Amino acid sequence: HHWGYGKHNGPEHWHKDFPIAKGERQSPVDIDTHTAKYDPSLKPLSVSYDQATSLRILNNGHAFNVEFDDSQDKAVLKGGPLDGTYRLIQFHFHWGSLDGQGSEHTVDKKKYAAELHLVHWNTKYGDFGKAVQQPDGLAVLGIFLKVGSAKPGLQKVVDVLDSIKTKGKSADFTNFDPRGLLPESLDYWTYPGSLTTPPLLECVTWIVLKEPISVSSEQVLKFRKLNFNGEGEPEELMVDNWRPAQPLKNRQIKASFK
Ligand SMILES: [O][B]1([O])O[C][C]C2=[C][C]=[C][C]=C21
Ligand SMILES: [Zn+2]
Repeated sequence: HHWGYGKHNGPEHWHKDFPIAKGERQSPVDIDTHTAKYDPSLKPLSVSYDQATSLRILNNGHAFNVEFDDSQDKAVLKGGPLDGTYRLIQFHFHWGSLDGQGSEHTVDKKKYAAELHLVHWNTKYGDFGKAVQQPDGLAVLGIFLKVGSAKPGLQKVVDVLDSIKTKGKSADFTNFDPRGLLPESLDYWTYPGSLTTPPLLECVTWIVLKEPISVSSEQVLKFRKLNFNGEGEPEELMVDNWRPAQPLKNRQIKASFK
C-alpha cells in the first residue's frame, strides 16, 4: 500500500508515512499575485543548458523523468535567489485528466493543464542524496503549461512515451535540449518549499516562471496515455499526478519583476 494519487493512497494520506507533509515549508502553494512582493535585490536567473547531456527517460510509476548526466557542471542554474551552482539532474511533469487541472502551483487559484519541473541540486553538497538533506539543497524551476499551440521542443518527449507506457520502463533519450521547453521571459516568483512527492523533504528553493508555455491538445493527450501500473497489470491511466496547494504558513513569495 505505497503512496500514489488514488482515493486510497493520494495526497490526503501521505502524512501517515511522511509526517513532514504537515510541515512548515510544504509545496506547492497558491501564488497570490497581489501579495507577492517585487524584490529589487533578486537577480536575473542564469539558465545555462547549452552543454546539457540527456541520457534516458524513465516511467517511475508517478511521472516520467528525463534524466541528465550530472557527474560534472554541464547544465546549471545560478543567480536569481540562489547562492552558488545547481546542476540539472532531471525534469518531469505533473498533469491532469482534463485541461482545467494538472498544475501543482496555482496563480490566484488558477490551475494550469500541467507543470514542468526542472530539478537541480547544489554542487556544494557533492551528490543529490546529500543535497536533499539541506534547506538549500535543491532549486526547482517550475513552468506552467497551457493548451493551445504545439510546443515544438516537446514533441521528441511526446513521441517516446509509447515506449515507456508502464512503470519501470525506460528508453535511451540522448541529445534532448531542454532550452526548447522554456518560455521567452524568465520573470519568476520564488519561495522556500519542498519536494511535492514523498519524502516531501523541505530542501527546495522554488523558482516558478510567470510565463506559461503552450502545448497542443494532442501533446497533453499523449501524456494521459501513460500508465501508473506495471506491464500486464490492470490499466490505470497516469493522470492527475499533482499535489494540491499547501498552506503558505510563515513564508513570503517574492517576485523578480514589477
Ligand atoms: O517529484 B517531485 O515532487 O515533484 C516535484 C519536483 C521534485 C524534485 C525532486 C524530486 C522529486 C520531485
Ligand atoms: Zn515535480
